[PDB]
Amino acid sequence: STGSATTTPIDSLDDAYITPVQIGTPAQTLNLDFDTGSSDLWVFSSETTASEVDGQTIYTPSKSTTAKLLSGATWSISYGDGSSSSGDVYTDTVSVGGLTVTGQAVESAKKVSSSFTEDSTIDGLLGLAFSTLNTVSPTQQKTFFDNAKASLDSPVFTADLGYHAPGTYNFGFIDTTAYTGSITYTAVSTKQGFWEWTSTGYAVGSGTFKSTSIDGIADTGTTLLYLPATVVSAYWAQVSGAKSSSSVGGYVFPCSATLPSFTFGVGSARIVIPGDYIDFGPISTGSSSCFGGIQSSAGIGINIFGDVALKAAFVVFNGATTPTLGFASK
Ligand SMILES: NC(=O)c1cc2ccccc2[nH]1
Repeated sequence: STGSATTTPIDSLDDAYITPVQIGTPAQTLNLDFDTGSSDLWVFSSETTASEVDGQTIYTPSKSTTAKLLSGATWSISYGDGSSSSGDVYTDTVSVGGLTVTGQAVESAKKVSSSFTEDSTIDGLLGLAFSTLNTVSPTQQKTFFDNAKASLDSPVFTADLGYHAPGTYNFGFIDTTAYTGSITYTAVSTKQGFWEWTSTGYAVGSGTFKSTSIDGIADTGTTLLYLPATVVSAYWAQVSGAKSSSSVGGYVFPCSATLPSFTFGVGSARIVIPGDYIDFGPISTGSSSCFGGIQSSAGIGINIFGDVALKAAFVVFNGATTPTLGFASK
């Protein structure tokens, strides 16, 4: 089997991407944030504290003839941005772009933190990291990809995120029309539960490439690119007037600037992020200070190849017995 679904930016900045997902019988369609940096599929629901729902579409398990309470199971997750959610668990039928999993753990939120409530466009998350990070207790649950894998034509999914435009998540096949050149594959460590790999270096604009190992994670659920402070300083030094602001929480730059590109290495191959992809707009409405899309990872403990980096590439998440990651230009 295969599946193919369009993913759409939630706003004009590409802060996140939503993909329609069918849950239950008859189908209830929710728009989920596919997150290769976590491993829980959770949704706003009829059980969510009413004051914490503000415009989201909810899953109502009592209206699904295939929903079953997973007795005794609870979940609770806290994300790197400080947001969180928790609740109980049902199993139900879940379909993405024509690909159907029966018996998928659907984690129903009883509580969500303010940032989820305040984002009316995201009805939940669909985790695509390794199932060892799933938070369901006392019996850990598998991701949608792990449950589908045996049925797929090939044990892979691909992320093709758009810049200010829709893109695609495919499951079970590699669309050879969706990228240019060849796909360069690179080793993955699953030891932390993430799609963790080592970039071979970077360049700023037309500058020379610096060969240096940068260990980080491919994370569709993080907006920006988070890299070591040395690398980030070298980038922003090429932008007149750019500075790190503790009050804002990162590097800012004059909105009048033209940003240089940023290149990262994948083996001997190179992925070029155009400068415009690094502009996240005014820090507050009407400001002439703009927020940068490349930020330091120094306070995080890990480097994160988020959407800023991933949307410059066609990315293969290869879930073979020995997982790997593939990157192609597009
Ligand atoms: N137990 C947790 O709060 C938790 C698990 C996890 C996995 C990926 C990303 C964030 C996460 N938070």
